[PDB]
Amino acid sequence: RRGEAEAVTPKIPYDLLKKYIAYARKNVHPVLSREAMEEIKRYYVKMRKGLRRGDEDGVQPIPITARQLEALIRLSEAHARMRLSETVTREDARAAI
Amino acid sequence: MDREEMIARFAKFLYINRLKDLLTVTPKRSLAIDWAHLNSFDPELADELLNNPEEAIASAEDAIQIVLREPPLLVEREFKVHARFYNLPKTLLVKELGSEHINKLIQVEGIITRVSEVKPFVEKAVFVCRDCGNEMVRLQRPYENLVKPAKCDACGSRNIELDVDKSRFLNFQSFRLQDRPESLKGGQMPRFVDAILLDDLVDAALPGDRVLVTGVLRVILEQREKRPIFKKILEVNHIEQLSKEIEELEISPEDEQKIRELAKRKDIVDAIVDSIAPAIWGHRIVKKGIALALFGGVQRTLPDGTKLRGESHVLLVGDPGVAKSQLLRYVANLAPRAIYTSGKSSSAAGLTAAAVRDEFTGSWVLEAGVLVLADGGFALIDEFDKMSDRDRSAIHEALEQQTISISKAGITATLNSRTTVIAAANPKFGRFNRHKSLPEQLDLPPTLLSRFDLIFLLLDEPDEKVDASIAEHILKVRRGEAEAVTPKIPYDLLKKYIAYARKNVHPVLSREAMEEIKRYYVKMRKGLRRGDEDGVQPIPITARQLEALIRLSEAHARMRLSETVTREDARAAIEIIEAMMKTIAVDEEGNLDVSILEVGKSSKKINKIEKLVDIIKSLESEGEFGAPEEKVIEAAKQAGIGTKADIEKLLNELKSDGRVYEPRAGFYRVI
Repeated sequence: RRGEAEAVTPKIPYDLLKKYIAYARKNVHPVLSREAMEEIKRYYVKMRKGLRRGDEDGVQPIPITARQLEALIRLSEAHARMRLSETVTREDARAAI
Repeated sequence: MDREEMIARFAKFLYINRLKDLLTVTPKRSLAIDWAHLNSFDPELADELLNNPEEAIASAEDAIQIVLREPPLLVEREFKVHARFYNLPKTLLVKELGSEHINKLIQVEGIITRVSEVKPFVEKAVFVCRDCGNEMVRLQRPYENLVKPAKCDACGSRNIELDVDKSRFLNFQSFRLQDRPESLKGGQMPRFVDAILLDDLVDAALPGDRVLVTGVLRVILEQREKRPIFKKILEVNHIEQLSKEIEELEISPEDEQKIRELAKRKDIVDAIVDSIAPAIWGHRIVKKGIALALFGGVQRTLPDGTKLRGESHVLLVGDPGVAKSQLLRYVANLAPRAIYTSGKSSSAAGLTAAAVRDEFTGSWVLEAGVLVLADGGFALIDEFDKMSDRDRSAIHEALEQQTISISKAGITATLNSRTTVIAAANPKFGRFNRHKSLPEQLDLPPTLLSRFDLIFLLLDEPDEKVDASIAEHILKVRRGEAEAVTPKIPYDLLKKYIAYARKNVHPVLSREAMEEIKRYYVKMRKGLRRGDEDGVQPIPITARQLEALIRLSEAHARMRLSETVTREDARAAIEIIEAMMKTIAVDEEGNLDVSILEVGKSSKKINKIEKLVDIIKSLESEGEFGAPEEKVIEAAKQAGIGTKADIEKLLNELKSDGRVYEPRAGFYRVI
């Protein structure tokens, strides 16, 4: 309310980030790598070894399913789109975990 | 224009033996003039017939009457014979039909969905009046309304009435033509055109039958603002059936050598299973049964009065939350004449046929459902448990007798339902339970479940085992790489492969395959152990399942383009049946056909003697309301029926059907 620049002015301008969104979706596209898919294998099997049977009661829904995996690899390419590095990595997929 | 010139050109054109054979028969009142003979005589006469269709048809009306009164050919009784055009140069479709073809002669292919009954109709309506001898002539259309003079033309006596003596009366029948499902790609909706049938065109075909019509696209109700010419009318001139090869697929002789090359190719059975839906990983037993349902067996005909079916209906029960429809969507892209619908098909007829009310005419109109339009093909239905009450009654006749018999006021039909049904029904609960039977977790009736040949339990992985680990690696390749989602046989080539086998290949069982099926049947029937007395006895295998084993054996020989069924096709069909009979239709260790009655035989032996000890305590009357519920459960635990749980769960299904009701808390009596 008082108008300090440290609490109001961001790091990059709003017009620069608005051009950063439309430009990143056109040219660069994240593709899957070998080291990034291995990190998703350790997270998926850990969430449903016994925690699958513990969560459901026979008719209760599963915490993580094949449709839930589509929500993870979409966020894996989402974290790499902010970097625009065109490849996903193990630390990039870990940010999606 | 040139209406008088078209009379002299049609008189010179009027082939002669067809007109000479027309006068010998009395009910036939129409000559079928081909368009190729019209183009050879005068192409400008055929060009004028298209732009002005009404005056050129009427020019064909009177010119055939001069030929009927010719000095070579003279008949004293000269009835107005209609002219019929056989094959127009352009064959239109319903989806490509537009407003340019109004008042234009067109040839539209399609399939009948709606039908109406025979009803009279006045063509030339003359009107007489009382207290005056004046008359007036008025012509009317079946789509147009009956016109009425408000007053008389002579004096205006306000006594205008229709006289039926001098009026010309014709027959009327309105049907609806929709797009064919084999010519409609997925993602498109079929359009509808409401047509009419006049005096000779009445009762030309049935609903669910594909016809090729040639007619003048008339129009009606051109209100200025009240209504924007919403109604269109195809005044059908000549009708025929387009099932003449045109309906068949476009199988090329270059591709026919590629089809026979797949038969010589090793592991073609393994190649077809991998080609059918390679995007979804796993379910190879389900993929084999779907491939065995995509092909069929030979429909053998018996002189006793029935016909052996060759359709292998497969219902995919599965689980809610697993894919369950990508197998339905890829097969509907692959199977010929496939109509991918849901359980709620958003129609008044549904999956079966029904008689509905028409908005164009107040008469009753019979609508053909999904199981009628897909005749000779496939009807892939999703959410099969949520199905209508009228559809639940006619689903038994449509899957055994392949007919849908619906009776209405003046409407009676026996429309054929020879459709291989690949259905999918979600369970009513949250997930499938292995400790309960299959029809106890399904909304379908028990008699409907026995109609299907193969049932597959598409259950997810119960733990994070090695099956779930390699299911992850294929999905990363599918989404991120898209390199192992291509099939060994492409979709257009495999679609030509299935239709070539179902049309040409008709295998026959051999003596080695007959010995393998007979040995497996007597081995399973001898496996029953007589462990129960004074009750209903379990049966290991029903002879209805023996007919399903023959249909799966002939589909395996049709899968690799073989004209004979060896014992390898028999042993493959037994292993699919034995894998099917172990997941579903299984009492505790006895593989019992529980599908025929929705309950086990041990469950019937439990429930019958539970009501028996409920009856003998009701006459003894230990409680005030006969037999107490507390007294009947401790004697059941004494007799060995079970604990306090399973008898309590046995009595709620007793009052739901009316076997053993409960008067109050702690009391239970039988009816």
